[PDB]
Parts: sequence; C-alpha cells; structure tokens
Amino acid sequence: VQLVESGGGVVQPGRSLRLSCAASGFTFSSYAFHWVRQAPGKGLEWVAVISYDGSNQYYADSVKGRFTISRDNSKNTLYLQMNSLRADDTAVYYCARDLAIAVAGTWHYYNGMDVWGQGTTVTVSS
Amino acid sequence: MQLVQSGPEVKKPGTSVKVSCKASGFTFTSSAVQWVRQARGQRLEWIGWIVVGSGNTNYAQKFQERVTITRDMSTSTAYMELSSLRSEDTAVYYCAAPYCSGGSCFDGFDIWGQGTMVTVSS
Amino acid sequence: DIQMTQSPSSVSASVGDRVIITCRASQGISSWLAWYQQKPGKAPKVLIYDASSLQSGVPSRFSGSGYGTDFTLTISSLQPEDSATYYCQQAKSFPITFGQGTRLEIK
Amino acid sequence: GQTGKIADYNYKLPDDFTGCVIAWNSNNLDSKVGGNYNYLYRLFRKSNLKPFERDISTEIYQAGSTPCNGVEGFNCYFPLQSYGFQPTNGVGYQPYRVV
Amino acid sequence: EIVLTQSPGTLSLSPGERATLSCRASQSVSSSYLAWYQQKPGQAPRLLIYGASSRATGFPDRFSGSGSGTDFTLTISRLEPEDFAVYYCQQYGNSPWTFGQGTKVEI
Repeated sequence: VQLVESGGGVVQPGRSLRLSCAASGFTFSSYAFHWVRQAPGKGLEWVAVISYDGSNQYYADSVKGRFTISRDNSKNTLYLQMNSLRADDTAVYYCARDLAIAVAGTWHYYNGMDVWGQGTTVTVSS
Repeated sequence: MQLVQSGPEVKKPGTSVKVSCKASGFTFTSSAVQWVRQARGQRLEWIGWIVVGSGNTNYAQKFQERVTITRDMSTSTAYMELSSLRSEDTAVYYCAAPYCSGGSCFDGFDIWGQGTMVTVSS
Repeated sequence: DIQMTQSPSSVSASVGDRVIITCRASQGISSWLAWYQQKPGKAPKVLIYDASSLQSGVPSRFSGSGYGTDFTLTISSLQPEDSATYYCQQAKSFPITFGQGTRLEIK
Repeated sequence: GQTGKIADYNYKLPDDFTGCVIAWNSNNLDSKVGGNYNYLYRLFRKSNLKPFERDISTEIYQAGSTPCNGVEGFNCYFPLQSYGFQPTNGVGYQPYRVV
Repeated sequence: EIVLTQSPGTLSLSPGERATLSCRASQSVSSSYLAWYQQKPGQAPRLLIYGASSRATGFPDRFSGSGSGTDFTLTISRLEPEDFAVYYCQQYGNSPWTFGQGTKVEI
C-alpha cells in the first residue's frame, strides 16, 4: 500500500485549494476515506470524511459549511476543496483509510485508522 | 416447484438493471439464490451466490463493483441491481433455488426460472 | 459532543518500568476505542483496535482493556523505541474528537 | 411459540410458560451507528429446538447431502448474520432489549 | 482455475451411441462437488448427475458415469433421441463456482 498527498501552499489567504490524495496497493472502491489534520505542534484533529460510495460526507463543527470532499474511482484518487481560508488554518493534513472488520460476512466501518500517508503541510499568512 | 421471473425490461444504457424473481412450492427461508449469465451462441457464466437467510455473497472477476444485492425477504423474494451498463449487457439472467424443506436437502439446482430478455439499446 | 481525557500528562520510564495510560470518556462508548502510537515526527500508527484486541504486527507488550467510561493501555516493558505519544479515538457518533495525548520519557 | 426466527431458531418459549417479559428500547447505551460486532442472527437449524435449552454450539450449516470438511463455498452456508442496525432507523428497526 | 477445454467436440452418430465425455480440471477437486447441467435450446437447463457419485430423484435413465479429479469421465448407454442438447460441466467447493465450456451434439 502507498498513500500519496499533494496540494501544499506557501500562502493561501482566503483562496481556493484543491488537495489531492491517491490510494494505491489496495482497493480504492471497497473502502471509505478520512481527512485527518494536525496542528503545527498540537494534537490530532479530523475535518472531513467520505463514505465508500461517496453518498455520506461529514465534517467538523467549524469545518462543515465551508470545506468539501470528493472522490473518484476512475483515477482511484480523491480530492479536498478548501475555501474560506483564515489566518488560523495552518495545519498538516493527512489522507487516511478506515478499518473494515469482517464479522459473520458483514463489513463494519468507521472504527479506526490503519494506513496513514506522508501528509501535506498547508499554511497561511497575512 | 414454481419459480417465476419478472417480465423483460427495456432500460437506458448505463443506469441500472434489476430483475424480480419469486418462488412458490417450497420453503424459501432455508435455501440459496444464484444468478446466471447466458447469451445466444455463448457459454454460461456464474455471477454470484446469495443466501437469503444470512447476508453473504461473493463476486467473480467481473462483478466486484457496480453490483449490490437486496434481501427483499417479504413475499419470498430477493433482488440484485447492476449499475454502469456496457454494450455487451444483453443476456438472460435467470434465477434458481434448491428444493429444501427440513434442514437438509438436495445438493444440485433443480428448480429453474424462465429468465428475461433485456436488450441494452436506446 | 463527546469529550475524553487521557492521563497522565508526561512521565519518565525506561527499560523495565511498567506504565499505565488511562482514557476517560464523558459518555459510555463501550468497547469502541483505538489506541495509537504517534511518533513526534511521524504519522500515528494503530496499536489497539476494538479497545481490547491487538492489531496484527503490534508487539505483544502493549495491552489494552476497558469499557464504557474507563480504558487502560498498559506497557510492562518500555524498550528505548517507544519514545512517542499515545492517543485514543472515540467513534460512537459524529463528530470525532481527540484528546491531549501522553508522552513518555527515558530514565 | 408463534412463527418467525424467534422461538424457532432463537430462544424457544415453552408450552404453558409462566412468567413475565419486559421489553424496552435501547437506542443508546451500547448501540451505536453501523453494524456492531456482536448481536448476530442465530438461524439455519436442522431442528425446531426445544424449550429452555440454550444452543451455544456453532457449526457450518448443511445445505446438501455431502457435508464439507471446513471449506466455505458451495452449500455450507453460514448460520449467522450480524444485525445491520443503527440508532437512526425508524420505529420497527431500533434495537430492543427483552428480559 | 479455468483450463477445462473438455475433450469431446461435436458428435454425430445414429441412436446406439457408446461414446463417452470427459471434464478436465486444473487441480484435483474433491468428489461429491461436481455437476453436469443439461441445457436445452430455447429452454431452461436441467440437472442429471450431482457430485459424480449418485443420481437425482426422477430423471431419464440409461446413462451414468463418474471420474477422478483430474479427469471426470461419464458414459452414455443409448440415451433417448430427444436428449440431444448441450452439456455444461460445473465445479463446486471453491469460489467462484465456475461452469464448464460446453459440448455440442448432432443426431
């Protein structure tokens, strides 16, 4: 498996960003994905999720209504749309996979994190 | 002993296909459901197997994506829907279920359907 | 919203020292927790799934046990390679909120 | 008795049973979103079960004359299935605890 | 997994045939998990032998054959002329439950 991310920026003051993370080495269509951020020196936070079929997308309280997520199985790659950028949006965003646990032939999702990519540090200034 | 299939349907090339199969004359609670692919001047391809009692199914090298099943336990039924139709999707799906009553039954597939005639066109 | 606290803050232990990390959740999240080990400059790696099970590839030294309000990650032996941080994760319902994190030092 | 999976493959109510039953909704308190690991079906029984007995023995169900030796595939169907519930269903799908 | 390529092709003999058919397998498949469906032109297929060890309850007689895992043989002893149709081998046990290529016959 190999998770690769791109879409960094020296400065993005209130601009539009299109981050892209690709999944290779495992089935992209059989799993859901998460976008999990990390502040420059603080703990771990989650901003966006995408379902296996793309129907269900959920965000944080301060993230919903301004950011967007999407995916594409043709390229096996998924995208994050970043709009309404402030000066406190500097973080290190990662693109990760859920855990699908098989019990009695049924796959349970949204239980934990298994594979993490290198990640991309997105910063803003004045 | 009597298995019936829905009438042939004309759909759009790439939306979805869903065929209704109903059974009567034997217990549907403890049985199995499978699906077939046949065409004129063509060989037989087994699509997948559906267990109505417990949700469990597996796909061949072609049906991993764009296919999902639905229990439809009411009225002794079970559905499968296909998405992203291609040009070579004109085939008779058919459907069958073994004659089982008691807990143990026959191994082979005896009761068969009549199939449909879905021609993927305009 | 669900708020969870991870204790302690920062302690030092090395070689043959047993350490305990407590994870207290505001609500009763049953056996729905995952324990991670995030290096200071590397992406977090999962050590405990289902809050009681051990993810394949993780050494047997790390142990996890708990339910509802309280969870515990216990390490009997701290070999000088676990110098990282440990995080919980609650996933009963959206949204996902994480704790502060616990750091281990070498004596 | 009645019909259905209850009292046929699940726990069976004895004839002339004496005692009370109390049922209550369990939307929360160990019932979260998605399919939980536990709380799975108990089906595919060759018999109709007996009163007051508990079936703990799990085995691959037999759907043919020849029984398999531990390989999953044709016939040999799983007698269990997890409950695909969630706390966001309607009125007839919420988890309910019965004592 | 699919290298069957059944040996017989198109047979054209008068009633009184004593020929035999064979189903090939890539690897040795355990017995009691084989099938030979009898497909018909414009009609739903039937089943005659299951597992190459017995017969169904009620079906036409005068033909019964069995073979090994590598080569499953079957013989016919003067079958009725109306039973001149396509035969489809089928293996069970290991998914996918692929069928056979098929064989053609002539009067």
